[PDB]
Amino acid sequence: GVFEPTIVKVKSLKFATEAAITILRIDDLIKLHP
Amino acid sequence: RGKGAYQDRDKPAQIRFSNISAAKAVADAIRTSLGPKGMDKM
Amino acid sequence: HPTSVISGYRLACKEAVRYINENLIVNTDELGRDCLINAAKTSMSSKIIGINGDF
Ligand SMILES: Nc1ncnc2c1ncn2[C@@H]1O[C@H](COP(=O)(O)OP(=O)(O)O)[C@@H](O)[C@H]1O
Ligand SMILES: [Mg+2]
Repeated sequence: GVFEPTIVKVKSLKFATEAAITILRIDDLIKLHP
Repeated sequence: RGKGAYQDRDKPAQIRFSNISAAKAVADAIRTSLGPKGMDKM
Repeated sequence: HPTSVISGYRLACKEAVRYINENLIVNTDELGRDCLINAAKTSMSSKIIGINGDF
């Protein structure tokens, strides 16, 4: 009886992958003084 | 003629080189964002 | 290259979604109402209403 809605895992994967791609595309960072 | 028209200032040349250096630095900066294998900047 | 890692991650996400949707899903129609109670209890496990999930 350990059930989870499919949408949970599916959306978890999709969102995690998009976030990982977004962060994994950064190869430089310019932090400007306020 | 011989000697030649002598440049007195050398500050114009310094300005030219400073501008060229700044421009090349900006290019070198955004040179890895070019192309399909190019990456993003934050 | 990060592009290749990204391509592979995108492919793996697509295929994981497909594999779930094709092989790892259970229809709640086959299970009735106790399926809803079990899903609620599963979500409530790990919370301060865990053991009392039964209710
Ligand atoms: N799939 C590809 N394979 C090889 N070269 C590409 C591909 N896509 C774009 N390019 C080349 O990459 C260059 C840079 O494009 P881009 O990164 O958008 O910078 P810009 O916006 O300054 O053109 C372009 O000159 C193009 O010729
Ligand atoms: Mg939960």
